[PDB]
Amino acid sequence: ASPFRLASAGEISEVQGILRTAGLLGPEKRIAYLGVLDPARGAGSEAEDRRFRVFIHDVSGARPQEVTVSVTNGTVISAVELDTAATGELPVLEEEFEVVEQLLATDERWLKALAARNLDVSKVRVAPLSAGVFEYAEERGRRILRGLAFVQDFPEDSAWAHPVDGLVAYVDVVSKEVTRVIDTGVFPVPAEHGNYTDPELTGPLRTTQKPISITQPEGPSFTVTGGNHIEWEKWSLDVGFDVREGVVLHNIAFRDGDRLRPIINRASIAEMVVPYGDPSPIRSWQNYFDTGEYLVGQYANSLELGCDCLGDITYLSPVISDAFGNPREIRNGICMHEEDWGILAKHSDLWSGINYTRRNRRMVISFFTTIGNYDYGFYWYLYLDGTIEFEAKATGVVFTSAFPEGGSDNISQLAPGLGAPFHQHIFSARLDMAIDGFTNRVEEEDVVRQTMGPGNERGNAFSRKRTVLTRESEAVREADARTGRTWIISNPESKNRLNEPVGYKLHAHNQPTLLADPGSSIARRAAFATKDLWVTRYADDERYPTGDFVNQHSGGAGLPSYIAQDRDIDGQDIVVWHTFGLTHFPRVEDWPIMPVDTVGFKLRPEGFFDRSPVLDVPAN
Amino acid sequence: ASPFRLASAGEISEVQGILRTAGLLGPEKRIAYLGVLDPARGAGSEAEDRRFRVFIHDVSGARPQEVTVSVTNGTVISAVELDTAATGELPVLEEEFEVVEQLLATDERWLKALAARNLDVSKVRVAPLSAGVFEYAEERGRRILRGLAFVQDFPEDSAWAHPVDGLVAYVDVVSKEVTRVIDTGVFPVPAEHGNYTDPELTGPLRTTQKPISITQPEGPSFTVTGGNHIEWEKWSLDVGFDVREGVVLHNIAFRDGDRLRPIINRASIAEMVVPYGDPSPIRSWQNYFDTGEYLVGQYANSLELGCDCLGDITYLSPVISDAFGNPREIRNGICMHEEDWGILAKHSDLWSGINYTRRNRRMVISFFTTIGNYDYGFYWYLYLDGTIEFEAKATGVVFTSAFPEGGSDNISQLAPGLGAPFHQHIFSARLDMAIDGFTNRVEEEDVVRQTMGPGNERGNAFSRKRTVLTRESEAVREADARTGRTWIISNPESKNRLNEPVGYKLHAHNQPTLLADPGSSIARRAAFATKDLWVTRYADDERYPTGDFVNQHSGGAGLPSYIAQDRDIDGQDIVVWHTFGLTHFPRVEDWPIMPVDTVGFKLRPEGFFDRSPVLDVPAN
Ligand SMILES: [Cu+2]
Ligand SMILES: [Cu+2]
Ligand code: NA
Ligand code: NA
Repeated sequence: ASPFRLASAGEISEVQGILRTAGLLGPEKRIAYLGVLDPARGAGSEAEDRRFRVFIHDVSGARPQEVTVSVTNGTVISAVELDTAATGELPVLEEEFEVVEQLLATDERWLKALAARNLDVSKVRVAPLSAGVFEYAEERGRRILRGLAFVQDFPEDSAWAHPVDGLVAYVDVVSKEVTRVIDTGVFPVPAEHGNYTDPELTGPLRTTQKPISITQPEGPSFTVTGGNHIEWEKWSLDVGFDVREGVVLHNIAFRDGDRLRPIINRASIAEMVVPYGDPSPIRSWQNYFDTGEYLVGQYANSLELGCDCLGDITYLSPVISDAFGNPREIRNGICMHEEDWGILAKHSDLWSGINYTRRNRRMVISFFTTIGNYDYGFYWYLYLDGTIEFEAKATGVVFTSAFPEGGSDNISQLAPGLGAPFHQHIFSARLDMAIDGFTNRVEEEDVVRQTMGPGNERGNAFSRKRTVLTRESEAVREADARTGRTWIISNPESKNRLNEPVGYKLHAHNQPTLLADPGSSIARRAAFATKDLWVTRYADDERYPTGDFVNQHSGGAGLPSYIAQDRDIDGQDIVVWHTFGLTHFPRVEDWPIMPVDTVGFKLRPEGFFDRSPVLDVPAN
Repeated sequence: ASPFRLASAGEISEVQGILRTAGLLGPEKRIAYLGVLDPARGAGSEAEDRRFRVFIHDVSGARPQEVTVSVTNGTVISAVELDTAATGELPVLEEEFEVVEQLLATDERWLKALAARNLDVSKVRVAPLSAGVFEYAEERGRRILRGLAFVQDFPEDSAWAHPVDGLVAYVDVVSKEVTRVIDTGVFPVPAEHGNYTDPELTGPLRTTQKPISITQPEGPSFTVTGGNHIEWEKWSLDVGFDVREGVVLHNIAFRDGDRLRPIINRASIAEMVVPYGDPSPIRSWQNYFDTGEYLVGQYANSLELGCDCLGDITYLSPVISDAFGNPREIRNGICMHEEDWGILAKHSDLWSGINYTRRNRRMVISFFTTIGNYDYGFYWYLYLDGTIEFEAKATGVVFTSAFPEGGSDNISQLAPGLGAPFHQHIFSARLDMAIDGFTNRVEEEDVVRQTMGPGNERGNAFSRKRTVLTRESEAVREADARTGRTWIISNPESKNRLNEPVGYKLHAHNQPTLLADPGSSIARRAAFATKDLWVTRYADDERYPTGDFVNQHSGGAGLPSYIAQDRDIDGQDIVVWHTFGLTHFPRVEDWPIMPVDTVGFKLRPEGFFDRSPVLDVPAN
């Protein structure tokens, strides 16, 4: 019944049929992206109309198309031919991964480079990596992947332990031509294995860990209705899933007495980029846009009960499309559970004699994705006290290289002859805000120091200041941890009982933003990552901070183009885009498999409620 | 057996007997501080000599004394007379707090001020607060407390809802004299109650929360021997307790194969200051040194199973002295338990076909203290992967004032006419480091951005720089979040298998430090709080960042005087002092009882191990 329900297998099957009959899905066609469109702005939208947006690739070389389909009415709404040299290439197809290794295996230049290193071509795996946009004029308008090689000594060997440095190849995956093979010199292939399940490396497993049993004898406190509508401890929201963004949260609201109060209309991780900081020509082009180029939702893991998600777990199993339009279910792809979160509030009062303790809890919505060597967990948390938090968990296997004799300023040594180049992992959260409704504004809040003097005779006073961001051209902001900088999203037309506008405060981790030179290709293509906070006026088609077609786009798409419109954002329907990330100098302890590291942000109420919203939590 | 065992009731009774026999503990004497001394440097040393440090107050006005006694030998080792006008007053005694309200109730100036406000003296509670050092010459060498008034409408009423602004009194608690009563004008006493257990305010309690059951069917994975020695998942440490500092961690070491590797010799929160930022003369003197002035261990709560600590809990019940030298047990004052901590490492490899998931856990050691309106939780965490983390949790009732009719730049409004002055909560962690032994050094690590050009033609490279701090005069450092600044504690004489010095990296939260004007009294007394990191050479008598006697002491002691010695810290026995804190602009949601907010720091291994230390964790 709800317009925000997950796509069903039947809907995807109908989309396939509609495309088929319209002549848009022949044997040369591949679906590179398929997803449901959100309803357009309308606080009275009545008619059911489920629309899907489709990116159609052509393996014969014809122009790709963007198509919009109505599954309710069984019609093609629009179909546009795309000029990819202008607006960017389509996302990478899973089937194009195999093509890189297969094409190189018969290329004379590749084979000669392997022969010089005495490597059996049957043991060389090639990581197929996005190309970016650099100096190679012949690549404009062509679909290019670049390949880096790793040796697998046997079928269950971790190939990441054996990078083949000094060698990179470029491949046109449509015409199936190897355009360049670059061999800069022979590096020893690191010989130690990195097989973290080999007992010779692990040693005897510990026998010291006793079990922790987490159960809910009466079942969980949340309800799920309509497939994906959650109600939990005054919170209300819909859990969506998109093959590009992954888990998307819709309609986050809080029941304050009898009123359902909106907080966030749509929350997602709209892009994530992994730029590498090694200036070697073998890797100096390396930048993954995991969301925009690869689509993190299509690589979501099936999560195992008791291992990935522990406790009383409710699963969602989203449905996506494969490259031919068949529905594919991601079994147990989303875990949902509540967990104890320590003390919520506590006071022992000498004068009243009352001792008071309450416990906190959080609702967890999570999924995990695997993109080549890395694995990322995306966690959304809702707390009893109104706090909303996102946390990314990075693990997997670090991307490796040779460690040069004589050392390096841009690569860590992990094992003899084995290096790991410096890199970042930078996320963009897109928060379509709706604090008590759509009339919102953003203020930047800095701590203010005051000088000792008249009105401050003891030199103890300090204060704060708030600056309203009124137009998009002034809404590109940087962090300042030293002045305690935060950003408040308020509704100037909705006041609390003290006659102050209701608000939520965004707390950033204040980690470094993109480190690349401002003139670099990656700074132009990932401009969002150069600043901590952006605010735009809502528009239906401004979905991603990097634009719709990130792969091999020359730069400037997304946020810098949106912001240039310089629209009014003071008491309007606005979108907050928060950049946050990890700067990873790999350590020895990250090898051969990396313990989780985390980054995130959170939002806390700031005069949204008329008093603490957790006075009605029982002692239990 | 162990020299680091908790003090026993018998040891405290023996200290009392030794002091009595020596003529140092007659009827006019009070014990203001008593604690066990750590063994001096020297492995083995004196077989067994348990020594105690005692601060003895004299209620007749004679000079107090600092005394060291050997309980093993039954002897006074030293006893020095203190000149408090020079070196500071002793910590506040619990029995002095009651004196303030009683004395004021019979003072004609106080009664006249309350009569002017139509307040019944029987309903007026007085918060007795530390005095600091300001402009009042008559306070030098006297024990002064300052009192602020709150109305309690009935015996179970929260008096914090009803501050009596415009009024403060100063009391000599030894002479039992009211020195000054200052009345700057009548403010309305806010009338709304703040009774968070009153059903009229809470509304009906939630019935939606279903139970979460956390059990360990086979018991916990850690062992406790000798009363306070912990072994857990390769970690080894001793849990100490001191009436000033609270929980102290000793001898933190990690069992790496067959070798017990030291990491931290002693970890404690050695001071915590709460400065207020309201320039009103009624409160501009207000600064709590909860550790140095009040002694946070003295006010530790008894923690209730299933409410304060949830799961399979092991308790310690530390013993402290009362003011007469009698042992007092704090029943269930320390909770210890292990917690599931989500995913530890995870990877699904396309090439090898191996799917791998491991779960994390942490050991938790915690205690809670209550000092007037505030309640603070102190949490130490040990993780499987070698990470050590501290977290402070702040809750309780915010300190209140009137809210002035025309608004305020230094006070938040919480309720009609009710204000909450801005303040900070700032901690100092003292980490006596022992990374693989006592030969350590500290390096400051910043990210280095590189310009596009020769050797960086694509403008993608970035790097890092490490600067060794070689002498105390250069080891006073500031955070820099924009450059990703961290500090590495390494051992230059102990290398990992890659021939790099082993180390641990300190990750700060990069919150603002002390905001007061540098010329202020509080900036001089809390100089540690003005910088994020200090490094000193170890010395037995350099225990607290504020010195031994903080109460009513001007500047001149503590960290600024220690670092003036300019000692070699490059590969020496060193101590790291880390300042971290919360800047609190109270929100409506903090009233009438504050949901927990948190701050802390963590240390992560940085090439301490030769590879990941959790390869031997089983799948379960
Ligand atoms: Cu990384
Ligand atoms: Cu506070
Ligand atoms: Na909006
Ligand atoms: Na040391």
